[PDB]
Amino acid sequence: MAMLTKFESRSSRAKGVAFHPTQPWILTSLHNGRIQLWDYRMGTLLDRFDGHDGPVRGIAFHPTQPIFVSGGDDYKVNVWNYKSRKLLFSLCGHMDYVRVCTFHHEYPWILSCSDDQTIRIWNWQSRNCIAILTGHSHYVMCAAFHPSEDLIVSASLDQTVRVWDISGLRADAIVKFVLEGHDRGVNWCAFHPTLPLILSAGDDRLVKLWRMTASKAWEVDTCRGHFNNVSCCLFHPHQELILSASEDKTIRVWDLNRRTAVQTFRRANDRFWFITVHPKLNLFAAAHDSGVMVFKLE
Amino acid sequence: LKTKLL
Repeated sequence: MAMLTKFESRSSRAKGVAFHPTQPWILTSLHNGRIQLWDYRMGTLLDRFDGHDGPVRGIAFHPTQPIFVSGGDDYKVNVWNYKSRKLLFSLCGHMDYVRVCTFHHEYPWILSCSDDQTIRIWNWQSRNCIAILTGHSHYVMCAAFHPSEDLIVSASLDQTVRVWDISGLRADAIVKFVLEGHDRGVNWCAFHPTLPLILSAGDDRLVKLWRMTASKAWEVDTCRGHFNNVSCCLFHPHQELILSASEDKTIRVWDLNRRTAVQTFRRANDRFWFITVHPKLNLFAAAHDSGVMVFKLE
Repeated sequence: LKTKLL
C-alpha cells in the first residue's frame, strides 16, 4: 500500500487531530497546551487557540455547527466557536486528565473520558452533565459513540474494553459487555461503521478484533507486529483494512478478515499517538512527536 | 504516581 502525503505540520508533539467536515482544515491539539488550526491544502496555520494548561489530548469538530471541543490535562472540557473565535464555556467536572472528547453525530451531546475512571456525557446546549458511566477501575483512555446504535465503547488501563448500552437516549447507561483478553492496559477502541466489530489497541503491543452478537461478545483475532505500545487503531471506512499507530514509530495496515500485514510506514524518530479518518473523504491524519501528517492510502 | 503522561 502507498501513502500519498498531502500535508505535514512540523511542531512539538501533537496529541489529537480533527478533520473539519467541509473545509480543508484540521485542528491539532498539542502537548504544549496549544490548539492549532491548519489549512492542509495550502499548508497554513490559520489560527491558534490558547485555553488549556498542559497537554490537550482531546479535540473534535461538531458535524454541522461552528463549534469544536477540546479536553485537557487541566481536567477541563472546553467548547469553542471557531467562527467568532471564542471559548464559550468550560465543562469542569472531571477529576483527573481528560483523554478524549467528541460530539455526538445527532444529539446535542459531548462525550468525554478521563483518568478519573469515568466516561461523561454532556449536553452542550444546556451545558450540564447528563450521564456519568462508572465501572472501569483505572484510567479510561478512550470512549466512542456507535454510529447507528445507542452504544458506547470504552478502553481502560484496567485491561478491559467495555460496551455500554445508552438506553437513556430515552438507568441512563448500563454495561453490556466486558471484554477481557489484553494482558496489559488498553489505550484505544473503535467501532466498525456497519459490522458488529470492535478493535482495540494495547500496551501489550497488540491490536485485537472483537465481535458482538445481541447477547455475547468475544475476541476474533490479534494483529501481531508492533514492537511497542499501540496508541490508536481504526477501521478503514471504505476497504476491508485495519489501521494502527504505535510508539514503535510506525503506522501499520492489516487485512480485516485475516489480520495479515499489509503495509508498514515508519518515521525515523517520532512515536505515533493518534490516527483519524475524514468523515467524508478517504483522507487520514496521524499525530506524532514532530507534528501531524495528512495522507491518502493508495 | 501518574502514568501515560507523554
